[PDB]
Amino acid sequence: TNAIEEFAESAPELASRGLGVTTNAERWNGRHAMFGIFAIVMTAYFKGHGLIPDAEKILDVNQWGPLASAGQGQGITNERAIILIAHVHVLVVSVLAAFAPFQFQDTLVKEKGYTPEAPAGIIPPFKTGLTPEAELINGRLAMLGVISIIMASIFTGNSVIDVVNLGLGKILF
Amino acid sequence: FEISDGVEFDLNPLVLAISFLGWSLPGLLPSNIPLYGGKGLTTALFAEIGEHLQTFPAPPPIGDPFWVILFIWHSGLFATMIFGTIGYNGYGPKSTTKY
Amino acid sequence: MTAAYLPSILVPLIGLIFPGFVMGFAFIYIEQE
Amino acid sequence: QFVKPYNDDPFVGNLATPVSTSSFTRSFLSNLPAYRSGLSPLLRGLEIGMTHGYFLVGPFYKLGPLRNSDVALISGLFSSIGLIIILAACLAIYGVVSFNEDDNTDSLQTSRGWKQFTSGWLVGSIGGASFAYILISNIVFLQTSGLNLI
Amino acid sequence: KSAAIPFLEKPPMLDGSVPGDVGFDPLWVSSMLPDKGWYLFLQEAEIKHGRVAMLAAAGAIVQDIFTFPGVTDTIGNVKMTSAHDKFLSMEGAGGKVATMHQLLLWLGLLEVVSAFATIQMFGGTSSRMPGEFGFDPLGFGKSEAAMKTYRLKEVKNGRLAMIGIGGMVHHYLLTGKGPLQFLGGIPNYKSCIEHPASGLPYLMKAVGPVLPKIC
Amino acid sequence: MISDTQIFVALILALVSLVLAIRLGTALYQ
Amino acid sequence: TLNLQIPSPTFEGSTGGWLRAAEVEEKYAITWTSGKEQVFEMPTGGAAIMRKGENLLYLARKEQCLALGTQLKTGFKITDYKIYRIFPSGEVQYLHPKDGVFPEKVNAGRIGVGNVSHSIGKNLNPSQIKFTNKSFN
Amino acid sequence: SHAVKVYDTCIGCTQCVRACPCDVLEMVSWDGCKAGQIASAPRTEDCIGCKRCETACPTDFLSVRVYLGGETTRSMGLAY
Amino acid sequence: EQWVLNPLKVKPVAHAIWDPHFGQPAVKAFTKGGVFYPVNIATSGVYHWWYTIGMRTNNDLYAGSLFLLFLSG
Ligand code: CLA
Ligand code: CLA
Ligand code: CLA
Ligand SMILES: CC1=C(C#C/C(C)=C/C=C/C(C)=C/C=C/C=C(C)/C=C/C=C(\C)C#CC2=C(C)C[C@@H](O)CC2(C)C)C(C)(C)C[C@H](O)C1
Ligand SMILES: CC1=C(C#C/C(C)=C/C=C/C(C)=C/C=C/C=C(C)/C=C/C=C(\C)C#CC2=C(C)C[C@@H](O)CC2(C)C)C(C)(C)C[C@H](O)C1
Ligand SMILES: CC1=C(C#C/C(C)=C/C=C/C(C)=C/C=C/C=C(C)/C=C/C=C(C)/C=C/C2=C(C)CCCC2(C)C)C(C)(C)C[C@H](O)C1
Ligand SMILES: CC1=C(C#C/C(C)=C/C=C/C(C)=C/C=C/C=C(C)/C=C/C=C(C)/C=C/C2=C(C)CCCC2(C)C)C(C)(C)C[C@H](O)C1
Ligand SMILES: CC1=CCCC(C)(C)[C@H]1/C=C/C(C)=C/C=C/C(C)=C/C=C/C=C(C)/C=C/C=C(C)/C=C/C1=C(C)CCCC1(C)C
Ligand SMILES: CC1=CCCC(C)(C)[C@H]1/C=C/C(C)=C/C=C/C(C)=C/C=C/C=C(C)/C=C/C=C(C)/C=C/C1=C(C)CCCC1(C)C
Repeated sequence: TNAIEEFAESAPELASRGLGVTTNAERWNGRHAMFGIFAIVMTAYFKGHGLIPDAEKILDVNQWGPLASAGQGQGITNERAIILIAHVHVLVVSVLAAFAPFQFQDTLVKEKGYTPEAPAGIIPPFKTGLTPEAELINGRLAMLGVISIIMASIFTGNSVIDVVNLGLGKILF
Repeated sequence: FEISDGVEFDLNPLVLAISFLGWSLPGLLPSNIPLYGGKGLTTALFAEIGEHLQTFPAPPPIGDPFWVILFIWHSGLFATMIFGTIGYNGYGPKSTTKY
Repeated sequence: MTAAYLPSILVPLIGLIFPGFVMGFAFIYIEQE
Repeated sequence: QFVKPYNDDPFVGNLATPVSTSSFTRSFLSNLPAYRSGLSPLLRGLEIGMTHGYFLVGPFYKLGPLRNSDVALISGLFSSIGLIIILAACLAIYGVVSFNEDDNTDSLQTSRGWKQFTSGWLVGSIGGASFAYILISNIVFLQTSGLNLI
Repeated sequence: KSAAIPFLEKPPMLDGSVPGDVGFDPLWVSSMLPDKGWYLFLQEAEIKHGRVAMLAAAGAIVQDIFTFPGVTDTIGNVKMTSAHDKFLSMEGAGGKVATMHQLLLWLGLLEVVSAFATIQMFGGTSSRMPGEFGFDPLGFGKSEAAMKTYRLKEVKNGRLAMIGIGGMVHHYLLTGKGPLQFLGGIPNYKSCIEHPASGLPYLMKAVGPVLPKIC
Repeated sequence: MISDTQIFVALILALVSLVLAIRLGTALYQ
Repeated sequence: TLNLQIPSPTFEGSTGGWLRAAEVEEKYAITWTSGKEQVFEMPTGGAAIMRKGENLLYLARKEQCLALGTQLKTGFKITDYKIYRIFPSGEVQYLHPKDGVFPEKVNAGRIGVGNVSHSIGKNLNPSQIKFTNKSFN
Repeated sequence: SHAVKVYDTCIGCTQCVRACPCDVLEMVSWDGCKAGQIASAPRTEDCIGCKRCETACPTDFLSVRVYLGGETTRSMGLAY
Repeated sequence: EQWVLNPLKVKPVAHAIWDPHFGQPAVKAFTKGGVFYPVNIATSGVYHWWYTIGMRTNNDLYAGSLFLLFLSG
């Protein structure tokens, strides 16, 4: 609350529109982090089961232009390109939702006179169901899980996919 | 039809017809020069249109008489169109300005 | 994920995204009452 | 005779000329989406974006870096999408900067009206680019500009 | 409110007067455009899709039943979308038949006229209702109550046909079988029949590499 | 020879310096 | 006061006239009486015919209005030209012949604004007026 | 707006007032010069900064000085 | 590390080039450092400077960069 108000004072432009450190930003980032944990699980499954075609094939620079060449004389693999385009799909959905939101949906950028949602605090009420409390709880948990997964991958030396698999118990692959 | 804010304009297509005939009937005057063949300007244009319609997608090659005939015929036609509209609207039956 | 990917990951960012966002935000700031 | 003062006002910085105030000109301008009557700012944006994203795919498709490749059309569509996003961003920043939050009832010169216009323009532009992509990918005459008939 | 979905708010545009309106519009598509004619345009789109789908489903079934004299001799034994592809393969510049092109020509005249009609309806200038082309030779729907019952029946059967024809097309793409065959064979993937390429080959890219290809 | 972990430590220090630069920019803008 | 019913000098139109800024911020006007129908030069460009009697003209800038007034005074012998400024609210104000007599000749009632009680050499230095509110005067 | 100032050196020639394309300078009464008149700058908000007043000044160092300050529509002479 | 062995023969490279506008001819033309990717050859003399200072490995340069980041902070 104090931090929220102080930020509203420091950066009136972002806070007035709902950007920055706000409850709306927390909710949106929790949404994206949950979707991202799902995406990591799904890519783990696909890579483990070999569902990605020509995963280790290096894209041709002659066909796909200089963009197909990586930083240090390396080539982007078909798997990386496929996953990137999969992300491009949801990114275009994102741009369309942000500029032209559904009438019922929550908007990324809030109006000038919008009423900020009440800061939940330590934990929202445990309202079990498709509730805005459950959404925030699971979004916070997913964001923390993303950070923990990256840190475990860097520390233990395993891949992010390997760490997700290990944690899930090797059910994925 | 208003040519401007409140100025009306007849836009009679019979002026177009008369100017077209005024330029095209003289164009029938034949010439034995290679460009025209033996025929006149209008007839040569018609012949070229048919000849290059037979070969539709392919354009008349550079150096074909078609381009020169087209340019000359349309230059004269546009000149006659301008003069005919001038005559019909300024020297015509309902003009106001003494030109 | 190796460091060799970092140029291809970053140069488009630093050269098209950072300038675009900076220009938009600075535009909003300079023309603002 | 044909050139006169604008709106019968001799001292306004304009002249009434055939190009500026003819019947055809007035009809065309008043029937374009930016001026037609009854359209919402959203529908204006939809029509305009549809019309613009269509023509955008061609220049990119036929003259872009990957034009002699097998991915020329997809590359073209992608580059059109990028330009459309950039222009939508331009529209959004222009709206937030120029129009203050007073409500003039969606007249396209309001914050809400311009937001609707830019949203519609984005949607219509992406849709038109996709439609052009489909038509080009499926019709040979468009991929060859008619050089299939030769 | 939505009767269809008892736990979701009815969209404002769905008053319930429109035939077939049970309050089902979870994405609030009816409210996407503030213009008055938007909902009417959506209704006309639904009617048109339902009609085309009903005809397409009936055509798939009847083509399975029997074929017109000489079509077998012309296009072989191709079925469903492959017949469209075959006719178009023979409809080249140096081609004899113009089946699909003739169909497109006449339906396109009808469709440009219908485009003007729907423009007028959208603008509010015309009093035409969505899907009303004045086609009623037998006068089934002359009575307003009869017109309403028949409109509901038409929209319902159109939705069912819209689902069914898509099912039929995808079944044919998978198994090379028409509707009546696919109905007959249940372990269809055992008796799958050969089928020419769709004409949109890229859409089956993931069928084998990413997706299972039980055949 | 320079490992990804090393590049990541460098990036983390860069991020800390960016945060401090934003703080200094705010304090100077006042 | 200004009467908005005075006819105008039958100008044929130009692209040098006022623009949207005239409708949004400020629009100047000039009124003058002419003994006959002469041809004068618009400050925006082109020729215009002034009427026999009162003539009202709209411009975008006070400098344009005053240039037209100077033309009338020197070329012709019209010196009853009055200049006004109009805001979108309808707040027409009176500017030239401010006190009814042109500024070039002294008139009783004016108060000196911006007059200094020394020569320019007596101005203070910026070092002397630095970090202070003093004025270089 | 530009800051226009007049000094004791004024001789009342009035040429500064007559040279101004706007109406920023006017003659007022004075006792420090033979003419009995001094220039004054009441409508300084209309000043454009042309310095025509400065040009039309006969005193060794100018009695009228224009110090160009903040710019506005009128100062910039923007008809748009 | 390969410049501190034959500093009079090896050209010192400043940084790698990643430009999506380069053609294959340009990528090849800029792979002169024996590094297998396009590069810029330094003209600042930092190589000679650091070699004289006592820098021999890339880890030395990396530690210096870490310290200078810490000092900027
Ligand atoms: C320094 C940064 C930078 C970067 C990273 C790039 C990158 C690119 N430029 Mg270059 N460009 C730059 C600066 C840069 N440019 C500058 C300063 C100029 C002005 C002289 C140009 C002028 C220029 C031209 C004239 C062209 C390029 C093109 C290209 C492309 C390389 C060739 C190719 O095959 O791609 C092409 C293949 C593709 C599949 C393109 C996909 C691009 C996606 C859609 C980008 C995503 C945009 C994003 C969503 C917008 C966010 C906006 C936000 C910041 C507000 C590539 C996207 C070529 C091109 O095709 O561009 C479209 C091209 O024709 N550039
Ligand atoms: C100020 C020094 C400096 C300069 C001029 C450059 C220049 C470059 N770096 Mg960067 N870089 C720097 C420091 C610097 N770097 C440091 C300290 C690190 C370690 C964290 C990196 C790590 C790094 C990587 C991993 C990569 C680059 C890359 C690049 C290239 C493209 C830009 C980019 O992607 O930046 C991205 C930079 C970062 C994500 C972090 C570093 C940002 C620095 C600290 C900003 C400093 C700003 C400066 C002090 C003040 C600005 C002044 C203002 C007026 C604008 C370019 C040659 C990319 C490339 O393609 O290389 C060939 C690339 O892959 N750099
Ligand atoms: C419903 C399913 C379906 C599907 C998936 C396809 C798929 C296909 N059809 Mg189509 N087709 C269908 C039904 C379908 N068709 C039916 C029912 C018919 C009979 C009417 C046809 C008749 C048909 C023909 C005749 C041809 C195709 C072709 C094609 C291919 C390219 C289509 C394309 O790019 O369109 C993109 C274009 C459009 C969707 C329409 C463009 C409309 C323009 C922009 C408006 C112009 C207005 C104009 C002024 C109208 C005046 C009226 C005029 C008719 C006189 C593709 C495989 C072409 C091909 O080569 O296939 C191998 C082809 O030549 N189809
Ligand atoms: C994953 C993924 C994706 C993704 C994603 C996204 C959007 C991921 C977003 C991740 C985010 C936003 C992570 C934020 C983490 C914040 C943390 C850990 C804060 C910790 C604070 C602490 C410990 C504290 C504290 C404190 C204590 C102790 C007590 C307090 O009194 C004081 C104090 C505040 C100091 C995408 C969508 C790209 C798809 C992709 O395919 C995969
Ligand atoms: C308007 C009008 C008139 C008229 C008229 C006309 C001509 C009216 C024509 C109406 C028609 C043709 C209606 C057709 C409906 C078809 C449906 C609902 C199909 C559903 C298929 C399904 C569910 C399926 C499926 C399946 C799938 C998925 C896969 C398959 O393997 C199996 C299976 C088959 C089960 C008349 C003449 C009266 C005059 C009047 O004055 C004006
Ligand atoms: C299914 C589905 C979707 C979905 C979805 C959703 C709703 C996905 C939600 C995903 C969520 C909520 C993921 C949470 C992950 C949490 C982790 C990894 C926590 C780690 C915690 C740690 C390590 C804590 C450590 C801590 C412990 C133990 C003790 C204390 C200290 C410490 C050591 C720090 C979509 C949106 C993608 C759409 C799709 O069509 C359908
Ligand atoms: C001719 C031709 C071709 C063609 C073609 C054609 C004609 C293709 C036609 C394709 C069609 C009609 C596809 C339909 C798909 C329908 C779906 C997925 C419905 C889902 C409904 C759901 C989930 C409903 C859910 C329902 C809802 C909403 C609410 C509650 C109830 C519940 C049951 C849950 C090609 C492509 C082969 C190319 C060739 O060159 C030429
Ligand atoms: C001035 C002049 C002089 C000489 C004669 C000439 C004719 C050249 C004339 C000039 C003519 C000119 C400039 C013509 C240009 C025409 C243009 C740019 C036409 C553009 C047409 C655009 C079209 C169809 C767009 C179709 C888009 C569609 C369906 C989009 C649909 C969709 C949307 C909108 C959103 C969701 C996705 C979905 C459903 C796909
Ligand atoms: C690498 C890694 C490991 C595991 C965990 C983790 C998630 C952190 C992961 C990801 C790390 C990431 C994404 C790090 C990102 C690095 C970034 C954004 C680096 C950028 C650094 C930028 C710097 C210095 C900029 C310095 C700018 C300065 C002085 C500007 C000076 C100034 C100017 C120009 C104007 C006046 C004010 C001021 C401040 C004097």
